[PDB]
Amino acid sequence: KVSKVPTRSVIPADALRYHPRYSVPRKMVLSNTFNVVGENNRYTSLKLILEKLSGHVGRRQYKMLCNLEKHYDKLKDEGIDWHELKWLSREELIVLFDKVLHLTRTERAALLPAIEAKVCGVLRQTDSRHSTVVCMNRGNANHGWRCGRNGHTNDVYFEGKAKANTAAL
Amino acid sequence: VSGRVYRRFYGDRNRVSAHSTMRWQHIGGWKLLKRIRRGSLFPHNVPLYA
Amino acid sequence: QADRRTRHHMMVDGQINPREWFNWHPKEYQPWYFDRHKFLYEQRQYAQFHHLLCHQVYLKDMLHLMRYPEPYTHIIDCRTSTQKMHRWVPHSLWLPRDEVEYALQLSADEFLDMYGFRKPDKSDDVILLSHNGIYSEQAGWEWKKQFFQHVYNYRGGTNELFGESYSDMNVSDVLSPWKGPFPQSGVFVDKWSKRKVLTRTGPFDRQYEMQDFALPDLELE
Amino acid sequence: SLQNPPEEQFALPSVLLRTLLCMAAYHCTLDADYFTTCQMLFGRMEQQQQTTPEVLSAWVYCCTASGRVDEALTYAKYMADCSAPFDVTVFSLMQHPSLNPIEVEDGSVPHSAKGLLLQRRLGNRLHTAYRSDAVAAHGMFVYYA
Amino acid sequence: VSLRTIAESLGAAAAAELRAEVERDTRDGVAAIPPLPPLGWRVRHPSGSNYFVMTRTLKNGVQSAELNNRRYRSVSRADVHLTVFAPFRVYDPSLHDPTVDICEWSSFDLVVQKTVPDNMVANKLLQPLSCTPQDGALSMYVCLASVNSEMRIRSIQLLSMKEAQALVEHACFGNGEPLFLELLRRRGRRRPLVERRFDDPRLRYEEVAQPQQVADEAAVACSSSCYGPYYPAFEMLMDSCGSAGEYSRALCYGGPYVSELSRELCDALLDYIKGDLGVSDQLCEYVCQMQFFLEQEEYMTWLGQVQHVANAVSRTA
Amino acid sequence: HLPFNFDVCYELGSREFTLFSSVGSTSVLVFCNVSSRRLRSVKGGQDRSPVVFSAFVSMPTSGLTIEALCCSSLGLLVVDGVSFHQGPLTESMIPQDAHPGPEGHYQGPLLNQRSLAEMVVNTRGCITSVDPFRQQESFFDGHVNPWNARSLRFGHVPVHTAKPGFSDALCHFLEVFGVNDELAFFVEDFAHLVHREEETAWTNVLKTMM
Amino acid sequence: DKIEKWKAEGLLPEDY
Amino acid sequence: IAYEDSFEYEEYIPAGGSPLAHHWTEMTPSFSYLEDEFFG
Amino acid sequence: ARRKWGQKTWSPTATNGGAAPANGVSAQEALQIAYRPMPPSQTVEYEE
Amino acid sequence: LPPSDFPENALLKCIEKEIEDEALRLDKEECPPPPPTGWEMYHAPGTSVFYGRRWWLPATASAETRATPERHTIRVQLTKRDPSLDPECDVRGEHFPFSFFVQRALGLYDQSIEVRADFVDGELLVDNVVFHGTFKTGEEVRYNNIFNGYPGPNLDEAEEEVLDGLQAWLAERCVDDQFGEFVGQYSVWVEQQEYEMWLKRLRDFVAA
Amino acid sequence: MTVHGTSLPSTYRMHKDINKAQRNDRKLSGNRFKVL
Ligand SMILES: [Zn+2]
Repeated sequence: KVSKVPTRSVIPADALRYHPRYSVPRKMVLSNTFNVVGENNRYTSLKLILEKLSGHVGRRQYKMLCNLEKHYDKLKDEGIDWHELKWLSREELIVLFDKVLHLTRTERAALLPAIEAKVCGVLRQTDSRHSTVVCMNRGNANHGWRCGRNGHTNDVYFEGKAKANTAAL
Repeated sequence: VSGRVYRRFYGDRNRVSAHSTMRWQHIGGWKLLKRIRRGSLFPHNVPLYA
Repeated sequence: QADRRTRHHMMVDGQINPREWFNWHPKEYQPWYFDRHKFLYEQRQYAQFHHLLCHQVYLKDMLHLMRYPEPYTHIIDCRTSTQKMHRWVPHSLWLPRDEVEYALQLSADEFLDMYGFRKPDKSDDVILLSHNGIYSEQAGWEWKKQFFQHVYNYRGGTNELFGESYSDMNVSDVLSPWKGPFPQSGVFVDKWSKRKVLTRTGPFDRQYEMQDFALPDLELE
Repeated sequence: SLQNPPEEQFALPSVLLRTLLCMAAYHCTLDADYFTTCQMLFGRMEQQQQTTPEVLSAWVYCCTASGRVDEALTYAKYMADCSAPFDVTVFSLMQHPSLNPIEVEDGSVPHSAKGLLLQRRLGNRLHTAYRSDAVAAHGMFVYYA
Repeated sequence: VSLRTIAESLGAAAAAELRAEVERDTRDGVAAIPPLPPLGWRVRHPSGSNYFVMTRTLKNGVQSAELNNRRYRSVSRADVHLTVFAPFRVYDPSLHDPTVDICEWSSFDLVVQKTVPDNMVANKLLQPLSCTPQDGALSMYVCLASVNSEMRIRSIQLLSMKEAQALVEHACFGNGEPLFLELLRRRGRRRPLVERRFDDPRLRYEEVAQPQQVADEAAVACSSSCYGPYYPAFEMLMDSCGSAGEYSRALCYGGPYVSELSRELCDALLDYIKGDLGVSDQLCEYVCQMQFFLEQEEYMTWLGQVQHVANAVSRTA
Repeated sequence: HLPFNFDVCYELGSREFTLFSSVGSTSVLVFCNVSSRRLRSVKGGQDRSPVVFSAFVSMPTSGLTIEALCCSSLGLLVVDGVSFHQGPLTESMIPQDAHPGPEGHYQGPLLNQRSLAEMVVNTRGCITSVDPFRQQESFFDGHVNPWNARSLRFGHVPVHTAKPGFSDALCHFLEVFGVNDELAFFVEDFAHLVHREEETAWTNVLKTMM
Repeated sequence: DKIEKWKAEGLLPEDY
Repeated sequence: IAYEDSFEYEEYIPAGGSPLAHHWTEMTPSFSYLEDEFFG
Repeated sequence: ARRKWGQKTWSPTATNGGAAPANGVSAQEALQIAYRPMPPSQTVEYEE
Repeated sequence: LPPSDFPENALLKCIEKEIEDEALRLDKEECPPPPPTGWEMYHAPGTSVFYGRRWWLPATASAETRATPERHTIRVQLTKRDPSLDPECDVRGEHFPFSFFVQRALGLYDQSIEVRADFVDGELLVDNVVFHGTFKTGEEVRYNNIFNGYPGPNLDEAEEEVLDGLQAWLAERCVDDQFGEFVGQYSVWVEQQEYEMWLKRLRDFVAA
Repeated sequence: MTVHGTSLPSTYRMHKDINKAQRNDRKLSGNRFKVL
């Protein structure tokens, strides 16, 4: 007898990913600072998205010329969040970009793909304790632009932690 | 199958709950499976790990 | 300008294939101290010539030799471009840098015929100047190639004496971004080693270290 | 073991390339049929290193030393149309058809450095009023003489 | 009042960008030397264009090429006309698909034609010569590519006036192709752009109008040939610049998919194009350099046109 | 909502609408080709092709015509490329009725790194597969065949990506000719209006056929 | 001289 | 011709699928069009 | 002939030690491996 | 072929080898594959597009006086693939795209209903229904663009009454999974006959 | 700090920062079909 190796006809491209043990990687739970959503915890998803939009991009490591990290401090001083940035309308973004942020026309062009897709600012769990993984799925208006998948339901700021509790913040 | 049962609560989405440790160790069958030997029943509604 | 992409074929490894062929391995290279603030020949890549560096004469020594000169302390200008020299350092003689390796090969009579001044003796003090002290440093290395026992360099000669803002215009040859380098076009090595040399871990503006061997860390897990 | 960025890691200094091509031209003086490989060598160097007036003047000396008259002068005219100065050390070594340049930069022959300085200053004087092609043609004439 | 200060801020920045662009490529006063083409090639780049065309004519066939002539010393046929069209289309597929380990993909087309002269006596009338423009005008269109400075063939097409006559008259049951007939109904000429001559140095000053003379030698010989009214259909078929010529060559066969051919035919085709025909990896690596250099030359004219537009507005407003 | 001086021209059956403006001797022409496959939502959140149009700014005092490759996203405007053509607005320069403009000319440098910022989001690009002959089956279509699309630079990514401070002045220079964010909010809303009227007319024609 | 070349080639036109 | 009587089963070449490009039989240089001029 | 991806044509065995006989190769068999069909326009042959 | 006169002996002898083993093989058929009834197959010898053509008469109810005859036309373009992206890019899947014109009673893109289908993995995948010419809605909607005409939405997103009415319109026209198998068979024979002509035409060019 | 010149939290931060590209770039969407 010669048993055939069980394969599939249609396989998603996520299953083509590499693991050194050819197994499922560990998903370590996030640190105890993310247990309560506070002002120290609110803008860590906004910081990593602006960090990735300014760093090197691709296999050839194309450096993004516009530095969007300089606008992180003035965004958190106004008290606006990445999840609160997706709730702003079109007229509220022209007021935010021109008056407060003073975003130039090329810095506005590098940030707009992150706002056009409505990226869910949820810290994904990873193999390490310090996670720099944000869920890049497109959000829907029924689930608060959180993409509604893997437990990101309308208030979830961090994967594995509690909701937003908007009465406090 | 080979199942594991913990004493403390660890939910499927987040760890917050309204139970104590004594509450959940009576809920999640930890006292049960600690005092139960082979041949007896174990609930399917209790979550099993690994 | 405008951030030209470079025609080198360096690339970061993907997320699908395993890491293989560990007889070449790129890693990130970070030294201990910054060297970009230093003098050009005091940097990291010129450390082996550290004993070849000429002793420094300073501004106050140059002013004292302007006021009170010595008969055998020869001040020698090593600037090459005649369009960029506008003033005369006192008691100086013109020996441009690009001729120095020929100039010290002459006899004393041929030195006098080809430069108009006498050849300095090998025990005489020689003091060299340039705009920044770079042409004078290479000229001091050429003067120390011959058996000249006392050779000194005034770093930042003309730009500190006359207060100018000039430079020796050293190119520091860097390939144009259309020039494709050697290891992409060539069958000099096998395909696995060619793919593993051309890979790098991170952006290609920083420095990297190439490992010739690696063994697996069996004691971690 | 130390890998710089590849725009500066795989760039040789122009003194090194000029010395290599001048050794090649001395060998083409000794044996002209080397020239074909030198052409292949040039066919890699211009594609890998930077095309400077130093290596172009060294390639003009390479074509001259092989007996190739027309393409050497035409490369000189191409340098003159590109406003590139002919290198004075290549102009002095072209009119010295001995003295392979490794021992000239080493300096094992102490004499005739006055001749080298005279030819370098004559090249500078000729370049002050003329283009690179006239200086190269003068060097070709003196080399073949 | 704001139109003057906006057009003057742009015209000052474009003059500042054009100033900072020249001094980057300038080394010790002399500007950046263009990369040298291989032996015998004459490159023409039109001003304000996206492409550059280089030609090469091998007299007495293949045996006068570069590789077949080098030998060891100190111990007829029809002429070949080469043409390498090279657009500025260069991209990397590792951005869109990270699984592909390709750093650079640059496409350029090679058109090789043959022409019988009157001096060959040996094999004149033993068979009708199919490469002649009087008999078919058979020409080989080799679509090439450069995958990390390695020349790979994309397609080898054999086009004559026959399949140009077939597409215009009887590509359907009784008619031609409805899109190929419509594309020939909208054919407007391009305005004359002044071309720049980045030739081989040895052939830079010998003859200037030689790629123009061999282009009009074949155009006379094909338009007054055995196939007369189908030459405008063949000009658009052999037109390498645009989307109408790419659709026209896609209506033809397109050659066999080369990785499915035998390994003996794959190496013999590469031995013919690289070794025998002269279209080499040196020529392939030069095209990747010349696509980079002439893109830099077209960026400076773009900076000169931003300044020229912004100065014409501020003096008007 | 509509800009100040812009006439719309849209005939049912073609997925194109063209806006024209004229102040003084200068003429502004905006051409758009609406995608038939799928276009992104006006809210943006949840195959989703962006709304890409072109703007032709003709100025006979300068002697050149400015073609601006623009992309409207969330009602706002980004500008991807700027090229210059000789003379005034000729009829052949506009890609109406599926005949393209001038071919084989320099397209221009990258004014913004929007296409590099979309791959951080992992938004699907215009290039679906690596094989260009795979996407050349639907030839003469900008959205499904990017290798012959004028708005997508024929698949070519240029060498120079222009300086931010320099190309900020270029985006401010075009906003005075009516290439502001107010036009892109209308083109975003009119492309969603064409995409409904084209799909409704194609359906009702298909009902009477069968 | 580059701006001199583009006016002679026609890349920088005059008033229409 | 069955699989067990094949040349590929004489070595360890599999029956169907991707060709083993690094196998020594696929690395062996073939010139069959010149075979009649050498072995005839 | 032309090959297809995933489709191979099976060929019979010569039944002489496989493709490479591990036991040995005689002089007349190795004579054909000696004068192997290389293309003679790019081949140099030499004997001493 | 003397090597002094002909330096291309590595290619001319290899292509003379490839003429014979493409003819000496017994797996190829000399006859074309037999088409279904009514279909007439045209193919120009130089191109890579072959045409199918048949006439047809629909099922017309007794309330109508006359049944108008139709004009069914098949247009198949041969698939192209790039070998320069191999072995880096994956193997492109073999599929057979074709076009199916329907004209009521004179060209291809005037008053014609055009439907594009893909034969992949033994089944038909209908993609788009493209209209050409002035049609009736419910007004008159004209589709006079032949290159960039509006092809309609993809049928994965289309409405359910549009889908089942189209497949009932397609199964009545005898366009189904067995018809797409013949297009996969005829295009293999066409590409095989073009390849032997490509090998014949290449030997005349290289040897000249 | 004496022998190795750094500390373990800074060491973990440097280890996380030296390999940022080959840890995560995309989410690798799409579907792979069987070609045989
Ligand atoms: Zn999410």
